[PDB]
Formats: sequence, structure tokens, C-alpha cells
Amino acid sequence: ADVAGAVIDGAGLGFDVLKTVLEALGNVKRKIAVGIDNESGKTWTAMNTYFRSGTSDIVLPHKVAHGKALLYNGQKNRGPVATGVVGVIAYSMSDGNTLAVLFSVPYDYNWYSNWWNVRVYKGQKRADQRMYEELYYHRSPFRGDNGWHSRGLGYGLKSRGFMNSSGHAILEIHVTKA
Ligand SMILES: C[N+](C)(C)CCOP(=O)(O)O
Ligand SMILES: C[N+](C)(C)CCOP(=O)(O)O
Repeated sequence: ADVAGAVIDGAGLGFDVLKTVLEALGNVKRKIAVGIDNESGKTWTAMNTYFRSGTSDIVLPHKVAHGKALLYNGQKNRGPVATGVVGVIAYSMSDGNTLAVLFSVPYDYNWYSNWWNVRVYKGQKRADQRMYEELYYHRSPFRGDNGWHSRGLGYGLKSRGFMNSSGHAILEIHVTKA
């Protein structure tokens, strides 16, 4: 199912699937469709999303096996408030460590831009404001620049992902063995 909250075969993840998910959110000024393909060799178990800005009405997909991708979404808080969708998703991996993913889709593009990041944290660590600060300010996040970026994560893993630049945002990440 190309529906937020679903887990799909990981080879099925791509821009078309995420655009469907994004569109299905409707007319909201700032929104995101997130897809993350687990090709890490270990099962992932959802912990939480820390929403610095915005909300989601989707259950964070609980179990994501190797060879599956998760689909997710978020959107700005409702009403005229001039805020975006910003947060960190945290999954526990079966080795006892944490996969964290930052997204930032800001309201005001005169000052801010789209960013994303991926990091592995040692141990089981829920997403929170400190994790957000680290990933957004200190751990060299990638711009949502309509381009692909790759980086090693340690722990025998690497990441490759893409985010666009606008307020109707797609974030596609693949986690693979190094
Ligand atoms: C990410 N940020 C909070 C530093 C700026 C953009 O967030 P927002 O105020 O538009 O929600
Ligand atoms: C994300 N960053 C803090 C590394 C660079 C600043 O980007 P922004 O908050 O001005 O968009």
C-alpha cells in the first residue's frame, strides 16, 4: 500500500510512491512524505518521532524488517500559524542501537531551508529536543536541494537519501550495509 503508515517491499520505494503519499495529505502549506528503506540486515522497531514543529496523525510504523521500507508523513500545525514540520524519527535496531532521521521543512524560506540528516546513536535513545539540536546544528545535515547525498553511518551501515527544496516535501532514504 502506498499509504502513510504502511511498510512496503523496499525495492518499491521511490519518488512516485512518496509523491502519492504527499498528495494524499491534501492542501496543507507545509507537509512531508518520508520513506526509509531498511536494507541494514537488522529489524527496526519504532520508538518515537520528536516533533519540534508540526504533527502527524499516522502511527509510526512499528516493525520494519530488512528488505522493507516504511512510509510516513507529517504536516504543520493546523490553522494560520506560521510554522512548519520539523522533527526527528527514532527506530531501535536489533543490535541495540538507534537509527535517527532528521527532517526540517520550515515555514519561512526567507530565513530557513529544508534539511535532513541520518545518524546512528549508540544504545536505545528516544528522539528529543537535544537530538534535534545535534542533528540540525552540529552533525552536518544535508540540504533539501533536489539532490542525492551519501554518507557512512558507522556500525557497518551507510545512508543515501534525497529531499526536495519546497514546502511540499519528499524525503527518501536508503540504509544499506557498508
Ligand atoms: C527549524 N527551525 C525551527 C530552526 C526553523 C524552521 O521551523 P518553523 O519555525 O518554521 O517550524
Ligand atoms: C542547518 N544548519 C544550521 C546546519 C545550517 C543553517 O540552515 P538554516 O537554519 O539557516 O536553514
